[PDB]
Amino acid sequence: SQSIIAYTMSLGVENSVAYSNNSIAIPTNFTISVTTEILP
Amino acid sequence: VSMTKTSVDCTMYICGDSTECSNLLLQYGSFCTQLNRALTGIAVEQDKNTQEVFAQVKQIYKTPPIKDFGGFNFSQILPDPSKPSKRSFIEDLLFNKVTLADAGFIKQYGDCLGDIAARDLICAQKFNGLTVLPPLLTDEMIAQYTSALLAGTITSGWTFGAGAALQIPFAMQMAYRFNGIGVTQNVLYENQKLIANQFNSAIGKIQDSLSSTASALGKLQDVVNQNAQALNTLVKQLSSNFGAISSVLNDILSRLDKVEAEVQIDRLITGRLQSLQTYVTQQLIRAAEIRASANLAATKMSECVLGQSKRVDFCGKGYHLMSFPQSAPHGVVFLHVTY
Amino acid sequence: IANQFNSAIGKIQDSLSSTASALGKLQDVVNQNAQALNTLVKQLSSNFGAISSVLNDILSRLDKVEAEVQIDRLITGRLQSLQTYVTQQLIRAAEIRASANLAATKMSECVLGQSKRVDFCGKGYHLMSFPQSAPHGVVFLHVTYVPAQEKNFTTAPAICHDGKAHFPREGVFVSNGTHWFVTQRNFYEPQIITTDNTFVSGNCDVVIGIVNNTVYDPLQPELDSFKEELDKYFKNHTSP
Amino acid sequence: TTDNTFVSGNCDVVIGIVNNTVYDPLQPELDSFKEELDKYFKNHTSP
Ligand SMILES: *[C@@H]1O[C@H](CO)[C@@H](O[C@@H]2O[C@H](CO)[C@@H](O[C@H]3O[C@H](CO)[C@@H](O)[C@H](O)[C@@H]3O)[C@H](O)[C@H]2NC(C)=O)[C@H](O)[C@H]1NC(C)=O
Ligand SMILES: *[C@@H]1O[C@H](CO)[C@@H](O[C@@H]2O[C@H](CO)[C@@H](O[C@H]3O[C@H](CO)[C@@H](O)[C@H](O)[C@@H]3O)[C@H](O)[C@H]2NC(C)=O)[C@H](O)[C@H]1NC(C)=O
Ligand SMILES: *[C@@H]1O[C@H](CO)[C@@H](O[C@@H]2O[C@H](CO)[C@@H](O[C@H]3O[C@H](CO)[C@@H](O)[C@H](O)[C@@H]3O)[C@H](O)[C@H]2NC(C)=O)[C@H](O)[C@H]1NC(C)=O
Ligand SMILES: *[C@@H]1O[C@H](CO)[C@@H](O[C@@H]2O[C@H](CO)[C@@H](O[C@H]3O[C@H](CO)[C@@H](O)[C@H](O)[C@@H]3O)[C@H](O)[C@H]2NC(C)=O)[C@H](O)[C@H]1NC(C)=O
Ligand SMILES: *[C@@H]1O[C@H](CO)[C@@H](O[C@@H]2O[C@H](CO)[C@@H](O[C@H]3O[C@H](CO)[C@@H](O)[C@H](O)[C@@H]3O)[C@H](O)[C@H]2NC(C)=O)[C@H](O)[C@H]1NC(C)=O
Ligand SMILES: *[C@@H]1O[C@H](CO)[C@@H](O[C@@H]2O[C@H](CO)[C@@H](O[C@H]3O[C@H](CO)[C@@H](O)[C@H](O)[C@@H]3O)[C@H](O)[C@H]2NC(C)=O)[C@H](O)[C@H]1NC(C)=O
Ligand SMILES: *[C@@H]1O[C@H](CO[C@@H]2O[C@@H](C)[C@@H](O)[C@@H](O)[C@@H]2O)[C@@H](O[C@@H]2O[C@H](CO)[C@@H](O)[C@H](O)[C@H]2NC(C)=O)[C@H](O)[C@H]1NC(C)=O
Ligand SMILES: *[C@@H]1O[C@H](CO)[C@@H](O)[C@H](O)[C@H]1NC(C)=O
Ligand SMILES: *[C@@H]1O[C@H](CO)[C@@H](O)[C@H](O)[C@H]1NC(C)=O
Ligand SMILES: *[C@@H]1O[C@H](CO)[C@@H](O)[C@H](O)[C@H]1NC(C)=O
Ligand SMILES: *[C@@H]1O[C@H](CO)[C@@H](O)[C@H](O)[C@H]1NC(C)=O
Repeated sequence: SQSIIAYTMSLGVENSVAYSNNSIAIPTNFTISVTTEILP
Repeated sequence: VSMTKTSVDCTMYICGDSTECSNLLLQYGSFCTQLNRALTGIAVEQDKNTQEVFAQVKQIYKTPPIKDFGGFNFSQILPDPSKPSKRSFIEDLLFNKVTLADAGFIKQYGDCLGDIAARDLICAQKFNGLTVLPPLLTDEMIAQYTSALLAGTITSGWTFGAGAALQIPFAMQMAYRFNGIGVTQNVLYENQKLIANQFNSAIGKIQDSLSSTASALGKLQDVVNQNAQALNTLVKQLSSNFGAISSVLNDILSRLDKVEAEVQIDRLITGRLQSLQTYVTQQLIRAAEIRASANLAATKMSECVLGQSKRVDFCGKGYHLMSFPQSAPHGVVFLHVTY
Repeated sequence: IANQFNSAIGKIQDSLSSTASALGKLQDVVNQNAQALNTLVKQLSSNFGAISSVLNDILSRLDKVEAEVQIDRLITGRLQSLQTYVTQQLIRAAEIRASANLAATKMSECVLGQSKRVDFCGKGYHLMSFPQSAPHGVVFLHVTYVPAQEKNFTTAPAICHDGKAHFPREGVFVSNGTHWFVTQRNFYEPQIITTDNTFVSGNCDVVIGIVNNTVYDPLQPELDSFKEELDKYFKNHTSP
Repeated sequence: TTDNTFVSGNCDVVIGIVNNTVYDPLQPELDSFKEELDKYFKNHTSP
């Protein structure tokens, strides 16, 4: 029941932003993120 | 940001449809695998460069239908529905102003025999075993990434680079910018119609300049011309004798016996294998320059589009406010906005 | 902030304990040098059109004169096999150099400092970074503040109060829909709008989208409590 | 003004300093309170 599929790739999830001439979003909280980056 | 991906069939270039030449070419060992591998390494890297430059967002942002940006008119740099690919007005100038020698999109032979074959040189490259491969991200998907970066920039300031896209009114984003260049935010609001009319006029000067002069896009056009001139030079070397009796592989085989023919054929093998090793070395050195340019373009995408830069003369001339990316053939155009 | 950091260092440790492909940046740089040398050894098997690839087989089966004609082929082919390896290694060395100059720049700007450069020292707003050694490379553990749980607010560029227009000294104006506050840009912590929180410029006719709310003066109840003190003292001085 | 500026040290050490007034916004805010208090004290002489 498995095989090679082929498809047009997704660029990312679509996400329209809730803009208005008078609306702002402000973060009530944060997360400290640690990310590894690897360089030769 | 990239250059034309090219694959060269080393056996078909050196020894086109001769097994006598192919059995002599095997005596030179792994060179055709090294050549195939090196050009594959370049061709994979042109997608990586395009991903690093454009794919700096995991979310594709869509602009609101109402355009209440405090009087700033982005309609020249946002998409329009009227065109069957979502390019901006300025991007449709950029895709016309660079002539693109071979995109790689299917040579169906009905386009490549007959009348056109008497005038088109790309078919001669293809028939000698030189093939241009398509980019992974076509000009539609690059236009969507550029649209998402621009939509994020005009709707959400810098925050879509740091984390979530947080909406802010565009006149308040421009105030946060002004405070970033050390100009107090009251200077924006007390002049907002002037600052908007100047931005709208400056985008007008970009549109008219791109409508008028050829030479400005020479940064991208000469990358296409270098790859085209390198492949035309590689096709021309099939005319060289290298000291053989003939430039033509079939002619040598049409007139000499096995023992004597091999002494003529291995001349052409030795000269054509140099002609490939020159081309592949030159393309690796070009690839190393285009890579450095793609890392610079990725750094400007991160620091000029996803942010605001304190670095003098990095994001345009003047004090940096913001920048808008626009797609181009093998490239990126940044519209830097500066106080 | 300490629990989130300690948990994120835990996720790095478990991630590095689980997937192979993340270090592919370094493993590919070892694989390319190994493949280039395996290829250079394999080219010692090519005839280059000589009667044999083995140098001793040429020199033992032929006399001096036709031996030079066979050996010259093996020299010409092998020498091009070295020049191919050395050209390829100079081009890789030029890449590794660029990666080392980037790594030196990230050591200087992310470890020895803090960076305002967006997405340079990892994704998020940069707090700090920790270097770690790896075979032929450096791993940077970037630590970044990511803003996480947003709420919507109504906002305005300015407040009009005493006919004059007020702007935040730092941060932005917000409303819950009933009251107005300043807050810092990157975290919601609302405060009453005051003459210390805000600075004044011009009148409120010129600013597009300005809103009416009171701007409090924190000196007013100092002087007015001092007036109710003075009023009771004057009223008392009517009695003796 | 005292909101627009900060003080450190005396006027001898700074090369190229100039004499000018620096306004304190607390002064006239308390000076109308001195004129209020003066009229209140003088009115309390009348009854
Ligand atoms: C800001 O985001 C924080 C997450 O990064 C969040 O902390 C989390 O708070 C919840 C409770 O609200 C905790 O939930 C657990 O609580 C105990 C165990 O300690 C259990 O009884 C519960 O079933 C549940 O598992 C999380 O453990 C806690 N996480 C951390 C890292 O502390 C804050 O609450 C958020 N702050 C605000 C103001 O929204
Ligand atoms: C944002 O800027 C846009 C570019 O200047 C602008 O679009 C332009 O609008 C004018 C006015 O309509 C068009 O001019 C034509 O308008 C009608 C067409 O039937 C005729 O009466 C006129 O003679 C003239 O031909 C421009 O052609 C048009 N340009 C483009 C590329 O569409 C927008 O209107 C601006 N929007 C805002 C909100 O400012
Ligand atoms: C700051 O620089 C501004 C230019 O970048 C300048 O704006 C320009 O002001 C003049 C008037 O002083 C306007 O002149 C035009 O006015 C009408 C047409 O609208 C005509 O009657 C005039 O003949 C003339 O064409 C310009 O249109 C205006 N430019 C813009 C982009 O709005 C400001 O005046 C300068 N401000 C200060 C305080 O110096
Ligand atoms: C918008 O923000 C306002 C300030 O935080 C908030 O108003 C405040 O609401 C609380 C109740 O949730 C009040 O607290 C008092 O409530 C009763 C009053 O009788 C007492 O029993 C309590 O002990 C306490 O004293 C605050 O006084 C009130 N502040 C003001 C100035 O009215 C609004 O509720 C928020 N509005 C929305 C829509 O979220
Ligand atoms: C924000 O608060 C302001 C102060 O309360 C308020 O200003 C007042 O607005 C009214 C209506 O525009 C003005 O009334 C005058 O209107 C014309 C003359 O301009 C005459 O026909 C009227 O008889 C009357 O004189 C007030 O004069 C004006 N007050 C001041 C001090 O300017 C704003 O309207 C409020 N705005 C919002 C959006 O809440
Ligand atoms: C700015 O104003 C200052 C005062 O308003 C002024 O300082 C004054 O300078 C004079 C001359 O130096 C002093 O006069 C004294 O000079 C010597 C002793 O130093 C004696 O011979 C005199 O009798 C007299 O005491 C003032 O005492 C001095 N006062 C103060 C408060 O500084 C500055 O000179 C002015 N700056 C400029 C550039 O003019
Ligand atoms: C922030 O607001 C957006 C959209 O505006 C709000 O829409 C109503 C729901 C109401 O709150 C209005 O007063 C606001 O103007 C919210 O976006 C919506 O989210 C839901 C899922 O929760 C989604 O189904 C809708 O399609 C979204 N609408 C739009 C226009 O995008 C958003 O959820 C709010 N953010 C937060 C954190 O609450
Ligand atoms: C915001 O847009 C609405 C229309 O959607 C308009 O009525 C209002 O006056 C606008 N306010 C500002 C400050 O632009
Ligand atoms: C009024 O002033 C007199 C001073 O003689 C003092 O004894 C008295 O306690 C004062 N009363 C009040 C309410 O201050
Ligand atoms: C500035 O230079 C002039 C001479 O050109 C001199 O008289 C004056 O005292 C100098 N002022 C300062 C503050 O150095
Ligand atoms: C003076 O004080 C009396 C109350 O004792 C008051 O009636 C009168 O109006 C005051 N006059 C002034 C000018 O304050």
